[PDB]
Amino acid sequence: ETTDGVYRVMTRRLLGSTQVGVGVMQEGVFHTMWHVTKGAALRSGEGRLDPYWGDVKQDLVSYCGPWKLDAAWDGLSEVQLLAVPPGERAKNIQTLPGIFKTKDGDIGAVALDYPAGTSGSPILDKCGRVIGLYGNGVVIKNGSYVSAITQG
Amino acid sequence: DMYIERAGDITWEKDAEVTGNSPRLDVALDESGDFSLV
Ligand SMILES: N=C(N)N[C@@H]1CCCCNC(=O)[C@H](CCCCN)NC(=O)[C@H](CCCCN)NC(=O)CCNC(=O)CNC(=O)CNC1=O
Repeated sequence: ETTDGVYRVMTRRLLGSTQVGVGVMQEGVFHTMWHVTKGAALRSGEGRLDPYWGDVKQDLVSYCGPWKLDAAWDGLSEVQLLAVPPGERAKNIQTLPGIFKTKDGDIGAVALDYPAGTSGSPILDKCGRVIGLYGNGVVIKNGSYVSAITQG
Repeated sequence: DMYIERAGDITWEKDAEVTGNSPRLDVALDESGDFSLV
């Protein structure tokens, strides 16, 4: 089971079937955020997917191959968060990203709040390319969420 | 163990709900991959 697309990452270790995160299958590689799997192996039906690359500081992890997602926010246009919340169908949310300004540079940020298990849902540009993964962000004064557009 | 199930294609939807603002924030990324407001 390796066709391109967005996938839910489920676990059976707690009560019932829990969704801990989301991932993107592209070019035979499965992309997600480190804190979702924390590097653990994943089942895809009969087959098993094993970690290939990971980086806790980037909060990213690849499976069955090197990271393949290289599209980047253009810093002007709006983008779409293909959010996949636990128990609910995929939903596209258009927005204009903000900016995380850091010592080492600026990264796009999306001010959309979703359940913890939404970690890893892809972010797309107008041409459909995945520009990053939603999940690694901060909490501001009001108390809601701003996620980076985490790209590998 | 964990497992994955497919949830859809990666597509831009022309009739999508627009929302969310665009803040400019000063943040720091520590060695453990956690962002913090600065
Ligand atoms: N908290 C708001 N408003 N939104 C998020 C949206 C969904 C989140 C998906 N990403 C995640 O979970 C990652 C996992 C950890 C990644 C570490 N690299 N964590 C986060 O990125 C942040 C921001 C890092 C803190 C910075 N010092 N940590 C929190 O947010 C804790 C607050 N905890 C509650 O608020 C109680 N639980 C909830 O509110 C459920 N929804 C949320 O946590």
